[PDB]
Amino acid sequence: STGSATTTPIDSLDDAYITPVQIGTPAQTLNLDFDTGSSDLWVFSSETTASEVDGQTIYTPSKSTTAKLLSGATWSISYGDGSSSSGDVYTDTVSVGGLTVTGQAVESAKKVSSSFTEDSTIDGLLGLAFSTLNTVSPTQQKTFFDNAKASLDSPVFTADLGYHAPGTYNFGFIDTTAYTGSITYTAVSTKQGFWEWTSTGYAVGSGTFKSTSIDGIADTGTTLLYLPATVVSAYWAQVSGAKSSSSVGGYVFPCSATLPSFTFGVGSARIVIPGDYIDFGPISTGSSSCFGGIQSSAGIGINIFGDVALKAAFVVFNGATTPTLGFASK
Repeated sequence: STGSATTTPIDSLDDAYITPVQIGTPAQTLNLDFDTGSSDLWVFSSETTASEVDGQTIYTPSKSTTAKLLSGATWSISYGDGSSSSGDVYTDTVSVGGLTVTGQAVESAKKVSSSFTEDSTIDGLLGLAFSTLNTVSPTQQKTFFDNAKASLDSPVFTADLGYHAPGTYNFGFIDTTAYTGSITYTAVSTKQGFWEWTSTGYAVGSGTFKSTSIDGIADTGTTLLYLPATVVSAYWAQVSGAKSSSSVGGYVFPCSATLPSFTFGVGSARIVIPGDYIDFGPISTGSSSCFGGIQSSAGIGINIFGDVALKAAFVVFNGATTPTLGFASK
């Protein structure tokens, strides 16, 4: 089997992408944030505290003839950005782009943190990291991909995120028309539960490529590119007037600037992020200070190849017995 679904930016900055997901019978379609940096499929629901729902579409398990309470199971997650959610668990039928999994754990939120409530466009998350990170207790649950894997034509999914435009998540096949050149594959460590890999270096604009190992994770659920402070300083030094602002929370730059590209290495291959992808617009409405899309990871503990990086590539998440990642230009 295969599946193919379009993923759409939630706003004009590409802050996140939403993909429609059918849950239950009859289907309830919710728009979920596919997140290769986490491993829970959780949704706003009829159980979510009413004051914490503000415009999201909810899953109502009592209206699904295939829903079953997973008795005793609870979940609670905290994300790298400080947001969180928790609740109980149902199993139900879940379909993405025509690919159906029966008995998928659907984690129903009883509580969500304010950042989720305040984002009316995201009805939940669909985690695509390794199932070892799933938070369901006392019986850890598998991700949608883990459950689908055996049925898929090939045990892979691909992320093809758009710049200011829709893109595609495919399951079970690699669309050879969706990229240019060849796909370069690179080793993955699953020791932390992430799609963790080592980039071979970087370049700023037309500058020389610096060969250096940068361990990080491929994370579709993170907006920006978070890299070591040395790398980030080298990038922003090429933008007149750019500076790190402690009050804003990262590097800002004059909105009148033209940003240089940023290249990262995948083996001997190179992925070029155009400068425009690194512009996240005014820090507040009407400001002439703009927020940068490349930021320091120094306070995170891990480097994160988020959407800024991934949207410059066609990315293969190869879930074979020994997982690997593939990157192609497009």
